Amino acid sequence: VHNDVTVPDFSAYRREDVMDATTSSQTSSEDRKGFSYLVTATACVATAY
Amino acid sequence: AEQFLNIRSGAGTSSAKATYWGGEIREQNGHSLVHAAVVTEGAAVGSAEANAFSVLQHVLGAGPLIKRGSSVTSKLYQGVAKATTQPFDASAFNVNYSDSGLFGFYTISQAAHAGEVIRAAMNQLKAAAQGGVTEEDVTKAKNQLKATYLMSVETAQGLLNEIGSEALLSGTHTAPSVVAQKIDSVTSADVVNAAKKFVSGKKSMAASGDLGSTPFLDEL
Amino acid sequence: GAEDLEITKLPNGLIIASLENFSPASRIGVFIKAGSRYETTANLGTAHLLRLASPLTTKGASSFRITRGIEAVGGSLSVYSTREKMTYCVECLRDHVDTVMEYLLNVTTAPEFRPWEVTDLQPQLKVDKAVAFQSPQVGVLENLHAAAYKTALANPLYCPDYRIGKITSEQLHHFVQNNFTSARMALVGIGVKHSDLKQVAEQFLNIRSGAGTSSAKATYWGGEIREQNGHSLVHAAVVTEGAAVGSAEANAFSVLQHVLGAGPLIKRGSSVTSKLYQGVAKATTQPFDASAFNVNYSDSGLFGFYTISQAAHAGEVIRAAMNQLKAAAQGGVTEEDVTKAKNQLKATYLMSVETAQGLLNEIGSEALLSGTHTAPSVVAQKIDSVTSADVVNAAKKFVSGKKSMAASGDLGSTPFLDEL
Amino acid sequence: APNIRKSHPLLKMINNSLIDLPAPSNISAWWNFGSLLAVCLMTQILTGLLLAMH
Amino acid sequence: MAPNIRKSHPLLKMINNSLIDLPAPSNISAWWNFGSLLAVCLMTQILTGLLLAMH
Amino acid sequence: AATYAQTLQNIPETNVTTLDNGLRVASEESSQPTCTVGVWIGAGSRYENEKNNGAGYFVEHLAFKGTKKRPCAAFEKEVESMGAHFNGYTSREQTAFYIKALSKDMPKVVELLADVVQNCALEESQIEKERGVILQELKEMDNDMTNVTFDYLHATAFQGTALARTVEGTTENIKHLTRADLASYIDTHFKAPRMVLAAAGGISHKELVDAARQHFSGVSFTYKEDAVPILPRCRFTGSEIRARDDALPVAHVALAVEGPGWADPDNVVLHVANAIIGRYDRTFGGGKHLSSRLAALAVEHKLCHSFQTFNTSYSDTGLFGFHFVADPLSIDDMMFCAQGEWMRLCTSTTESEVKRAKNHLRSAMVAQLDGTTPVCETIGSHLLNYGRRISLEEWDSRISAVDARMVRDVCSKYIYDKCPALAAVGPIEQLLDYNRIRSGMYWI
Amino acid sequence: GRLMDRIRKWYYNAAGFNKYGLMRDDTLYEDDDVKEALKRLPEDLYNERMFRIKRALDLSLKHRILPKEQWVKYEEDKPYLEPYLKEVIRERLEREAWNKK
Ligand code: HEM
Ligand code: HEM
Repeated sequence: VHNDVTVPDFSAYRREDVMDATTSSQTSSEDRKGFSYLVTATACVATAY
Repeated sequence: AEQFLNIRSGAGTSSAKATYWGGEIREQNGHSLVHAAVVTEGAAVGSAEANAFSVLQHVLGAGPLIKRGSSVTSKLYQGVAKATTQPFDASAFNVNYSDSGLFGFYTISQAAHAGEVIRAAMNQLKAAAQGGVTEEDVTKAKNQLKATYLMSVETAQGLLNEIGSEALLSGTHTAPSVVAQKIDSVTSADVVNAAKKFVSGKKSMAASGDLGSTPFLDEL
Repeated sequence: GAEDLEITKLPNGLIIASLENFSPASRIGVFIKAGSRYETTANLGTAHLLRLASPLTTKGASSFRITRGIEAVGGSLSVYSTREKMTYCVECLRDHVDTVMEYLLNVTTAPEFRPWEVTDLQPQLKVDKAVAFQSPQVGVLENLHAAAYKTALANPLYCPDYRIGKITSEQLHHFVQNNFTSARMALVGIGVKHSDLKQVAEQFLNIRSGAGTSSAKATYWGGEIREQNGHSLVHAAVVTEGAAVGSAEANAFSVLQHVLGAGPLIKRGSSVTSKLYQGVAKATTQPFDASAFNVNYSDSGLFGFYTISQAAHAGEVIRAAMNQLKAAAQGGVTEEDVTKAKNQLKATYLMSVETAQGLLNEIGSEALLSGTHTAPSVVAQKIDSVTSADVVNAAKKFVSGKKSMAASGDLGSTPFLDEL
Repeated sequence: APNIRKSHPLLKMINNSLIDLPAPSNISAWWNFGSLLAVCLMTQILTGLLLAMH
Repeated sequence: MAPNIRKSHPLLKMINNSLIDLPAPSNISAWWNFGSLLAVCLMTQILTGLLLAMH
Repeated sequence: AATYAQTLQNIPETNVTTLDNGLRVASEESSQPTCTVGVWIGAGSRYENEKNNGAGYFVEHLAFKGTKKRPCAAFEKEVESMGAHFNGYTSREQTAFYIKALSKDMPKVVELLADVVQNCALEESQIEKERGVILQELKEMDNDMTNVTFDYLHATAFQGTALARTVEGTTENIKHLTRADLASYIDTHFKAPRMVLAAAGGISHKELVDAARQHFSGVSFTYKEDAVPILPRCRFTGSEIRARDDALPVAHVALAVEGPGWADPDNVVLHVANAIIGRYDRTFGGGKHLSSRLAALAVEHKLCHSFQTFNTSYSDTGLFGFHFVADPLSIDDMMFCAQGEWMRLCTSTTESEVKRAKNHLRSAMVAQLDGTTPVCETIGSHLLNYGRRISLEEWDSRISAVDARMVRDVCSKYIYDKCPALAAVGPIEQLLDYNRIRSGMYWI
Repeated sequence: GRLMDRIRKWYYNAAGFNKYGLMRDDTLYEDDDVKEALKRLPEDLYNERMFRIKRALDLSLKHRILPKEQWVKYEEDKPYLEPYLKEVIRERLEREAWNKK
């Protein structure tokens, strides 16, 4: 039955800030996206050059 | 058959006895034509009471012998004819099974007239169950039956069917003259009695079409 | 605030009920004497299709404006109907009554049933009917009324298959013109002042007086319809002609109902106060359910029990439900069981009216098949005024009368009406 | 599919635009210039190449 | 016609069914990168080539 | 006659009086002969741990199988015989046992309640029966896709935390849970400070609180006893879980972002927002004329069999999203259109849309107080969640302050560019890539 | 007035679709409104328009016309679709207007 189903542990891959199960991931969200998006934005600048 | 056949011996699973219910099943489907069949427990196969019905069958009438023709030799038909004005068809229904059978009539007719038509087919059965059978009607039928039987075996198919049927539910072959001797050896009474058994027994009815004007088994 | 329940009765016979409970919401309705009961083999289903057709264009409002307009104020609009009554109601906040009313009036009195709109809609009957039949509960009930009768009530509540797509704008029009007549309709209305609901019914409700088509008397057949379909669970319903609406014998059955047991009051609980249940419980070992079935119609009624059970045990289960009815018809009823039931019934009745829905239903039901409102204390006086005998007699009438049975599932071990 | 004129990834394209393609029964001569324009084009390219080689 | 114009449009539909909504094995390696390179490579040749042919 | 504005003020107020043992008693007195009273407890699977998961459910199954002062047969018979209805439930963060009877029995009812929450029999023989029954309900509920789906949505949206567990618990837990554990659970969670006696119908607040004092005794000694425990927070994770089975007739998909939690005012706007998107289902007669754009599209393009928006709240968090049911080959277009509507919410809402959305939402809140049980459910919950009752008069004041500009700001704040949690069950091959879905979270 | 009530009869013959046995409404360009309108036509009016049209097409491929006797006469031309088409547009305009509101 579906009650016996649980998501495996993604510790091995989670980023540092969303590693602790008792802490809101929202606080660190703007950070995690602003970084990935910063990389991307840079790629554009480099390509636009 | 011998040095070849192998799934064998015994009679395995045995069919449960044929209990009789006597229900009435109706099917409203819109069809301009209503089909109806009212029957009662008939006779089993290999039974003496069989021939009797088969005969009452031909007497009441079962199947035309003249293309686009009217059936005078058919009381049931002729009866219903007088009853309605529009097209229809009515016949003597008869099935013989190992441990039971079914007998009665089957009628096709315009929805609005299945009422008068089914009644007619009934009255013509009560009327026949009350000695309404000439000693000649019994003679005519007996011929129609022996003919029908004899013709039904010209076919490679019909023949093998006939032969095999016996060889299975018997183990022998009743000569054609014997089946003839069995058929005409049916009194004018056996017939009327058969008819009785019908007007008395518990009837079960099946009907399908625009049944809006079709009667229920308990209204016959 | 807290008072009254006026109820005028206009020239043409149009009854108008009303009651202000100052609820932040109104709920107006149009009750009518119409249903699959007035259907003839020639126009079957036209009742059903008429039900789904509520949102189609009307002379006053369009298919578009009806739905948009109502939703614009957080309104609603539905059509509930039995085999003999159709209700068209709408809910909304107090301040939008007048607005939502337009479409209500328009829908029930001025439909147009445009050929195309009607053609595009019919395929819906196939769907609508498909979700309903998801509950076997609804399958045997259809086939019951078919074995319990020869007409009117014998007519199915959901358009038969062969007729999907074959209904016509005519049939709908005629059906409406022959039944939605002022002398068969009632305009009830919780959450509003009587003068207002009255003024509405007046200047607007056009389709006037008449009684039009009259339903053919409810003949009783007493047939048995079986449906072998493989389901691991067999549903069975055995009944007899019972009481009719407004019958003196009605209150008697309703009581024998609760006595035999009809519906649990404790979640996942056993019903001890249910003889029928308790009886069948002792009979089988595996899961099941059994209840007292009771329907009250204008010119007739149905009464008996309904049972759900594992195929292989429907035999022992149905018998049990029977014996417990014979046993009850032979004085197997304590003077206390009659007391308990009477309470369960008064409670049930009283709870059934907390709902804006349940209330309007109650009020309107009377205002249509009567023209008055039986005070709650009066209905209570009528209920406990039922002897321990009336009950046992009701029971008898059942063990004696001609029974009609409907069952569907793996009926391999299910008994025939004549083996009970 | 039965005939290779409909199944084949290429013939299928040739078929749905030059063989089994649905056309009005009444188009006149004014509808002949499309193909001409096309043919005309293939001709220019062909003669043009031949000229470009010199 | 269809909800999103990426599937209905006679042209975008073609771009979509071959570069966006096109089904690809989840495990193709780098050896499957040469197709696009070949293609890109070809556009580059034509582009530089024309620029050279003009002189 | 009277206006909506006024009918809203003349609504009898809700009385709340705390006892000494910490229990709170509240009720709304009507003119009705019938009534409903019960106890709403701040307990649930969220309060469970990995080894007692499902105890609170196992308890709900025994709660009615008799107490010590009066065993099974007696209990049931006593309740039935008075025409009263006993029912209750248990979610992730809230349990409840309530009764429907005549305002007359109001006091005798209260005694029964108190007897259940305080004196559950927990008959060793009964436990071995409900164990078999619960195991049955699990196999049944397993066939209800909509719940298998929402369970999975939690199982991942809150993966690795308490909110990740199902209310019915696990198979193991149920096969081994003990009289001890059940006992413990009850003694650990069912306690006055964490309970609320709610009543609605024809009842004297004073008669209620009186009968209350008399039956709810258990007076705490230490401070620990009358302290309401704060729960460890649950972390939301953008992610998906795909339970595929092409053998199922239709597919279910649910997508959601993290919610604000009971206390946040924004929840009002969020609900106004879901009002704009709404819900659909093949039987809605309004058809292609429905005001809900997604519903119209759903109709026009035969996008689904049904769909619903939702704003499931919790103490400290919540789930804001949607769930639709479709045929294997229309999953993508539906998802596409849906996410599309969310983007519209953040970028181009119209006053017309909010105006209507508000009227819908009003009629909605009102429809939640249509009966004694539903008004009691509200009271039990409000106290438990907001620490007080919120009158329709209030809800309406807040709802009326909401406008386009506002809806856009809120939705953007909770939806725009977020990494959602996705749960998919059935023949879901056509719905694909978390990446593609994530990208549907931005640019209108 | 009955002034252009002549001009019309003039133009009607000027055009000449009636030489093909087509009704005025038969020659309408099938845009969106006209397409919906046609879906509402009763079975019989629909098949009649269909034959008329297919007939005209056959005449066009053949480069012929109908004998003068068979030409539709100005006063006998059936505006069979105009009624439906007019409503279809109103309905539309209702919606269009309501969605701005
Ligand atoms: C759309 C198709 C084409 C058009 C409209 C076209 C037209 C012309 C025109 C206007 C001339 C001037 C001829 C004269 O009066 O002397 C010309 C010259 C020329 N075209 Fe094209 N041409 C076409 C395609 C091509 C192509 C595809 C090639 C070969 C790749 C080509 C190669 C030439 C050459 C070599 C000349 C110079 C020789 C001459 O003057 O006849 N053309 N073309
Ligand atoms: C498949 C694409 C092509 C390949 C593989 C290719 C290859 C070459 C090669 C091998 C050379 C010799 C370069 C050197 O070593 O000097 C060359 C020369 C040349 N190609 Fe291409 N070429 C391609 C396309 C084009 C195109 C499309 C044009 C323009 C229509 C073009 C115009 C020229 C010109 C003008 C030269 C002479 C200038 C030079 O020697 O660099 N090429 N190309």
